[PDB]
Amino acid sequence: EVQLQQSGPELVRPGASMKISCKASGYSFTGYTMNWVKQSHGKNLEWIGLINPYNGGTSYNQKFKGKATLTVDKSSSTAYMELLSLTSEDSAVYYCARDGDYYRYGRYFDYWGQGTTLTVSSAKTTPPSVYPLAPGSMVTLGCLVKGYFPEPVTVTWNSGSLSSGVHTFPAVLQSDLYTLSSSVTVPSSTWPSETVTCNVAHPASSTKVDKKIVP
Amino acid sequence: EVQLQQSGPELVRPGASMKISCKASGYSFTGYTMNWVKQSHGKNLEWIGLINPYNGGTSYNQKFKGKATLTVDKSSSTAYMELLSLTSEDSAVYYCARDGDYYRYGRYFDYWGQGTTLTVSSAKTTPPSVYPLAPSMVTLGCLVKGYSGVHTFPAVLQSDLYTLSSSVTVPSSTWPSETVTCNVAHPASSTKVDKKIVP
Amino acid sequence: QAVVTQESALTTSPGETVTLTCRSSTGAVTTINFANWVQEKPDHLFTGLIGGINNRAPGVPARFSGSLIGDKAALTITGAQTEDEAIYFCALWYSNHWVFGGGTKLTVLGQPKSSPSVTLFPPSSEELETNKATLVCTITDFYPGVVTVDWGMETTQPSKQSNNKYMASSYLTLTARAWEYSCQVTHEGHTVEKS
Amino acid sequence: QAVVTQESALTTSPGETVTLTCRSSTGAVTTINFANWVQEKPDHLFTGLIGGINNRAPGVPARFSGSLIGDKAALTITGAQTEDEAIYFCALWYSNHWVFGGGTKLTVLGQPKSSPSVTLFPPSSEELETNKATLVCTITDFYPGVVTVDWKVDGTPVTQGMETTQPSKQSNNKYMASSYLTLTARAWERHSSYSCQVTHEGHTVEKSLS
Amino acid sequence: SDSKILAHLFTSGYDFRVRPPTDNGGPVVVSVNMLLRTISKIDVVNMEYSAQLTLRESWIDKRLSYGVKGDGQPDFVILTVGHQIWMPDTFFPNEKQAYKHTIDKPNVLIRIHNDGTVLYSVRISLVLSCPMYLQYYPMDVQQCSIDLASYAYTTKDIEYLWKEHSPLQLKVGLSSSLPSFQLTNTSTTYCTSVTNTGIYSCLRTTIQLKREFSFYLLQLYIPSCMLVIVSWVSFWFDRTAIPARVTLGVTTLLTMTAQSA
Amino acid sequence: PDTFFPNEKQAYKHTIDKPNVLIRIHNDGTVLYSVRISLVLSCPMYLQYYPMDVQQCSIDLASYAYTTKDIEYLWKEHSPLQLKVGLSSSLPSFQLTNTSTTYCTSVTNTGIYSCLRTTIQLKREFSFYLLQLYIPSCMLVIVSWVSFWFDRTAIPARVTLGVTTLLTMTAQSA
Amino acid sequence: SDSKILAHLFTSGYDFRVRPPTDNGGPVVVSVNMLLRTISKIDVVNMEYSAQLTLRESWIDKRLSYGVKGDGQPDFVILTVGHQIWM
Ligand SMILES: CC[C@H](C)[C@H]1O[C@]2(CC[C@@H]1C)C[C@@H]1C[C@@H](C/C=C(\C)[C@@H](O[C@H]3C[C@H](OC)[C@@H](O[C@H]4C[C@H](OC)[C@@H](O)[C@H](C)O4)[C@H](C)O3)[C@@H](C)/C=C/C=C3\CO[C@@H]4[C@H](O)C(C)=C[C@@H](C(=O)O1)[C@]34O)O2
Ligand SMILES: CC[C@H](C)[C@H]1O[C@]2(CC[C@@H]1C)C[C@@H]1C[C@@H](C/C=C(\C)[C@@H](O[C@H]3C[C@H](OC)[C@@H](O[C@H]4C[C@H](OC)[C@@H](O)[C@H](C)O4)[C@H](C)O3)[C@@H](C)/C=C/C=C3\CO[C@@H]4[C@H](O)C(C)=C[C@@H](C(=O)O1)[C@]34O)O2
Ligand SMILES: C=C(C)[C@@H]1[C@H]2OC(=O)[C@@H]1[C@]1(O)C[C@H]3O[C@]34C(=O)O[C@H]2[C@]14C
Ligand SMILES: *[C@@H]1O[C@H](CO)[C@@H](O)[C@H](O)[C@H]1NC(C)=O
Repeated sequence: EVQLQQSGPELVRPGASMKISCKASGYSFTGYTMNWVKQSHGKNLEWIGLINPYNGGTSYNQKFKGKATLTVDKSSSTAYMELLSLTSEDSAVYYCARDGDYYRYGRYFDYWGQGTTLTVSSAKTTPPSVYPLAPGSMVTLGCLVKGYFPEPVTVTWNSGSLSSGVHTFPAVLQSDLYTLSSSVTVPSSTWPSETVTCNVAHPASSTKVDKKIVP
Repeated sequence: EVQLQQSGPELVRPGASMKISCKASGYSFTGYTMNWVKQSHGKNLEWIGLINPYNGGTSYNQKFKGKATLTVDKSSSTAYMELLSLTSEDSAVYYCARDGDYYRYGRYFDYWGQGTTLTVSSAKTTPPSVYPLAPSMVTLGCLVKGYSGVHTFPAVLQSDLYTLSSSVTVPSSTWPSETVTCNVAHPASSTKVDKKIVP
Repeated sequence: QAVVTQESALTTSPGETVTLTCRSSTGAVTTINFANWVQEKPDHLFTGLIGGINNRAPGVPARFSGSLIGDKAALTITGAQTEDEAIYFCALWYSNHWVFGGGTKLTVLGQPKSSPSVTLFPPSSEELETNKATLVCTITDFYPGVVTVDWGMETTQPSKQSNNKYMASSYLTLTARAWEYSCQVTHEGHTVEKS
Repeated sequence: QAVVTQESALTTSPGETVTLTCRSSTGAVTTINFANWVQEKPDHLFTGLIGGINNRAPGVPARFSGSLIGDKAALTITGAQTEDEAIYFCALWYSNHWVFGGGTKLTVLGQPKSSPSVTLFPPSSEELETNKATLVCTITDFYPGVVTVDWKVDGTPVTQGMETTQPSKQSNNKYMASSYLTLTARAWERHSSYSCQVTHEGHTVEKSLS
Repeated sequence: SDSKILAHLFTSGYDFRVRPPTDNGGPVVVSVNMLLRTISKIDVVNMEYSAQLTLRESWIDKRLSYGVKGDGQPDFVILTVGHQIWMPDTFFPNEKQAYKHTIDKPNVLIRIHNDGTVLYSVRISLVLSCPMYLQYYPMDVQQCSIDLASYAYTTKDIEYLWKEHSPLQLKVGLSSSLPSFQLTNTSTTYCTSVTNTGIYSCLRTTIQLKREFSFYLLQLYIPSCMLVIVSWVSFWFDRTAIPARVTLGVTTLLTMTAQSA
Repeated sequence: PDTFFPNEKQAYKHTIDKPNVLIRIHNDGTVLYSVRISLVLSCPMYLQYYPMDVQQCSIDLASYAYTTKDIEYLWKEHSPLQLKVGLSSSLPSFQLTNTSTTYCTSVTNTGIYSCLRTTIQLKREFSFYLLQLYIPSCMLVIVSWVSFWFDRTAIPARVTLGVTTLLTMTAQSA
Repeated sequence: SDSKILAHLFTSGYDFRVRPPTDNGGPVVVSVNMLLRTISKIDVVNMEYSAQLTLRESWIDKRLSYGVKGDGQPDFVILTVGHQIWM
């Protein structure tokens, strides 16, 4: 069986430049050319470029001309990718996908890597600020964990008292700072006659904050 | 012995398109190129086009450019001919004739097929319109229209329908002294009519 | 455009030598016309005789032979046979396609000749009522099977009878108002006419 | 420049035959586009299916098949399976580079459909104090897990300032999603009409605010 | 007519150096047909073979369209001498030697269809390198290929595709001019590759040659059996007359060597 | 006429001093074109009767670009093919017994092209094979017989003959 | 575009016979890459061998610069027939 194992996740500040790897095994490494794909949260899949291990030859997407630099180390069967002048826009998951044909370009994808998650942010460990979400003047309430870093943050309701109807949504990366929100559904008439406190914890900064919902 | 057996007769409505075949046997099929000839009642023999089995290559008569499409199936040793946008003018007998030379064009005809009769018509069943005709021995005539001495002549094609007459010579002493009549039946229309020949 | 011309019909006895000719309208028949000769027996039986440069179909009898007599293609049957009675089409090659002739109906004599019995019928009153008048000029008992009707006309193809004398019918179509006439048949010599 | 277009999402039952399509904006998808099809299982598992001229990746099931139906590339799964439920990206080759589509979320049905529960939250007073105003729109309990969030301030639809999270799976096999429209405190008082309309599998649900 | 149609095309501003335009800016698609005439001199020592073929290329050049719909004009016009036309600068990557035939007039044909479609036909004699594998030498099969690709134009400018129907054809008198082998199978494939100068489109036709056995049966196997069998007829000579035995065994052995050499 | 030789593998025009061509333009517009050409043609041979075989080699001639509507070839009416007197004398190994002049027009995918074909018939000279193959082999087989006249006791002599003639037989064949 | 870029380079006074200019008057530096395709016929009697290779030369000719910084124009232009260049 063939395998493409990529380097681990990386956190780097803007302006810097890091290099992710893709170690191939289970096939004659120098026979299949490698593609690099960028999956960002903001856009679709983008094709960065490709490199022929045997040849050293490269061809980049005009978009990434100067942003990425594909290289290859024949001895260790590893394909590398440099990323220069890293910025907020470079925060994405970078995959490496093999081409299908043996010692020739077939223009079709075989196997991909598990992907490498690159996070680019000039942020320091920053405790979140919890703002309550009440319904405009079965009712739904929510918390807004806004402007924290890095992940993760956990959210409960009444210290676990209510679990049914609890949904903690994914976070979004805005302004170098993450931000999510968690909702909890209860029968309209019970609120606000019952304490509805949400429990937010940011272990990365030892932060623990309670903020009960109120109209 | 070589043989070219073509598909059976076909009846199709105008606007449609059908395809007749020509199965070759008794010779290396892929070695001799095939011609297609159209024999219509209105005109002479016309050369449609030709195809080289081995090559796939074709050359059409400018006249049939777009009307006919010659193809060939090597596996079954069969030559086909498509006819598009069929009309009244396409009603004819289509023959397929082999070229004479072995793996080269000799420009001379070998064997032909028995022919395929294609009828392109858009008229439904119609009862025969019988009209009597009349001027030793007197000859009387009977005319069917738009459908001793018993002479029934071939049937023409007048205005998308058929029309034939019927001569019949008899001693003059049996007319009009005796009733001369002619029976005109038509199985497809289920109509039989009689017309009395009067002087 | 270019048209090929042949004798309407020819007659010959068993053993004699007959010659069919094929004329080009654009000029003299040259070798790059690759004059072809095809035979059509009754019941739609076609077979090639001569063609190409100077080659012949497989099995074509020795009596058949091609040439360029004068400025047209010729097909000469030396020692005509009974079975040689058929319709002969010649085809010329003009640049990139074939053009056929009208064909020649060669008759190898078997029965004494016979003059065509003609009879001209007028349009009945049932037709004049339909507003469409039709004439009929039946031709019975004649040999060989080659007649030429001469009066909107449409004559049928010669077809043998029970006594082996081909027969045919002619149809001159008109309108009732036009109606408000004579048919002449020329057969291998004299001309039988009726009004 | 050149854009590739795919169905937002499709639904099918185990055993049936579904067809995904890939459209080119420059014209008809020809053979020199080398239409590729990629599958993404949950947890970021990508694998190739079809591509190139008419070749396929190693191990790609026989039920998968490519074609050029009409004037766009097609990917036909004949006899859909449970595991076939994933996100399918198609990629076209334009001269010298690849361009991917938006992807199609194929769902192999395992439970009854469920329309989304939409909620719209006005900016907290505690947050307005910092001159910032965040509209939060929550969407829960929907299936199949594909929606389309759209904001509109004072009748007019918004293009920027909006962020919508990807359909996350719930403990009950249904999906959820959140969307934030960002404004300034001085700009949140400047208006009085806000809309967060969520489209799901045809039809639409809207939650306004004033 | 034809001379006038040509004059109309080149009287305007036409540059044979400029690649034909495309609707979406895509590459020029060149369909390729290939007709093998003769496959000869299959050298096993230098591992190469000679072959004469007819290359047939077809692409679209809207600039050259004259009749467009036509239907009033000639379908196509034969391109006469003195009129330059952009052409795919195709070459044969594995060609070691190549000759165009120019006897009397050069053996080329260029047609410009009314819609701008161009047909290019040319006779070419090649000497191609064909790495052979003699593991089963006497009874082996080799696979020889002809590669075809653009030299200067990359994948954004020119793309090769094998004709949809019968991309590779053989002349009838090919196997008869190839006595030593039997052309059993052919294939038509792509060999596009990514180099240091870019990604170049490439076609590859492949013939499969099966070595004829009749020769080796008669010139190697049969005579060796006949030689080994002779060495046995000495087992029937009395053990006292050893000179006879040695003469047989030794002669057959020496001859065995020679034959192998 | 852009004529070429379909079965030519190699061709050279002679250009020594001045190119060896002649073009005449008759008053009526008739053109005569003459040119010396050296060819190397492919000629599939059949060695079923190798020692005493006859091969037929051909020179094909046709237009390359012009189809049947533009150009048509025909062999001259009188003596289309001629041989120089010193042809058979420069051809020692064979005997040019018969020649023929034919047409090979064919229908291809690009159209129908007119084509001529001249054919010479080569009969392999036998004198060589009589002296270098048959005679010496009979002489070799006959030698193997002179061992039937040696006493059955002197088998070394017999073997030496039979074996030597056999080996030599092999060599000759090789 | 490309045809225009080429036209702009050779419409001025350009001499393919003249060596490309240098900043310090130094020599023209030609970088060489070489790709061996096949090495065959290794004759030991005549002590020689055949080999087919791809020669790749690269030098700088400021006279031919059209885009300079470019970043608005195509990175490079394929030189078409009929345009002479010092080599
Ligand atoms: C028979 C082998 C033993 C060892 C005998 O060898 C000898 C004498 C001692 C043994 C008894 C000597 C040997 C000839 C044979 C006798 C053979 C023949 C008279 C002919 O062939 C036979 C057999 C042959 O089928 C083996 C058969 O063809 C069939 C079957 C084949 O498939 C199995 C198939 O392909 C074919 C199409 O149809 C054939 C009809 O008939 C004759 C054709 C043989 C000629 C042999 C040779 C000619 O020049 C060769 C070479 O230059 C050399 C130096 C030695 C010769 C030799 O080797 O001489 C040689 O190789 O006897
Ligand atoms: C005679 C054969 C038996 C086996 C004899 O062989 C040997 C000795 C043992 C046997 C008795 C050995 C043999 C020579 C012959 C003797 C032959 C000659 C002195 C000459 O030829 C004779 C006969 C010849 O007609 C067969 C005749 O020409 C006539 C008739 C021909 O038509 C039937 C016709 O074509 C011709 C035009 O006019 C001629 C005038 O005169 C001499 C010409 C022979 C030379 C032979 C050879 C020269 O190099 C050959 C080869 O490189 C080799 C290795 C062996 C030689 C050989 O084979 O040597 C060889 O083939 O005797
Ligand atoms: C038996 C003997 C001694 C003979 C003698 O002469 C022969 O031909 C016989 C032979 O066996 C065969 C050949 O090997 C030998 C040789 O050349 O001289 C000798 C050898 C040994
Ligand atoms: C030719 O035919 C054989 C039949 O087994 C096949 O294996 C081979 O792949 C085919 N293609 C080529 C390269 O000739």
